Amino acid sequence: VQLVESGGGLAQPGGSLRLSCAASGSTISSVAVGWYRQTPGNQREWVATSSTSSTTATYADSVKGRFTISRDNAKNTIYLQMNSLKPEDTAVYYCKTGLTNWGRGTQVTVSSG
Amino acid sequence: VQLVESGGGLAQPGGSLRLSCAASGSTISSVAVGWYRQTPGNQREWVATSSTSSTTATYADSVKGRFTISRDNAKNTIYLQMNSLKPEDTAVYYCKTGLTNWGRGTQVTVSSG
Repeated sequence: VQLVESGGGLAQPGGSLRLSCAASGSTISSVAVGWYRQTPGNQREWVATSSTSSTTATYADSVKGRFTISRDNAKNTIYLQMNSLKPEDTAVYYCKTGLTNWGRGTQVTVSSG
Repeated sequence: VQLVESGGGLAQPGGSLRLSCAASGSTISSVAVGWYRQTPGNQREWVATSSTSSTTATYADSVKGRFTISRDNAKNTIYLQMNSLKPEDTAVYYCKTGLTNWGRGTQVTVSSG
């Protein structure tokens, strides 16, 4: 089971972006998948964890009410919907489970230009 | 402020569908938006309510862990992501706030063919 991030890009403050975490090798319908983020020279952080059958999704304090994790089982993909973007959301975003690599991640840049 | 539903269609059991609720006339970034559903000759039901700034999203018992509401503020749109579809999810789905009409709704058909 491997996970590939995409969908990151440039946004303005207040903007929206949806990140994708595409699974291969197995199905992620039943497993908790985490989103994490990091800026160079700073600590990696937890962002959110998807629901399971026995658990609801959870979110880091700084993103509560702004981000939403969702799944598309048919596409074997986990999303991170981002809204109300802030310059401090600028980071490389990674999806992972305890059994996967961190991955290449996807870069998000929230900028005034 | 008016809301238009789309994205409904045919799915197999276990399938996935994402419904869209597109707003016009105003922005829905700060307001709670509900999803509801109904089959002909049966009672309309509540399905889920979106988050606000002071409230987390909530879900009806029969859809918990299977559906997820999310927003795209840039598109002024609310989604209902559906997974693990069941024949009983067959219904016309409506989005609404206390200040809108029910709308034309969008039909979802979960079928064996």
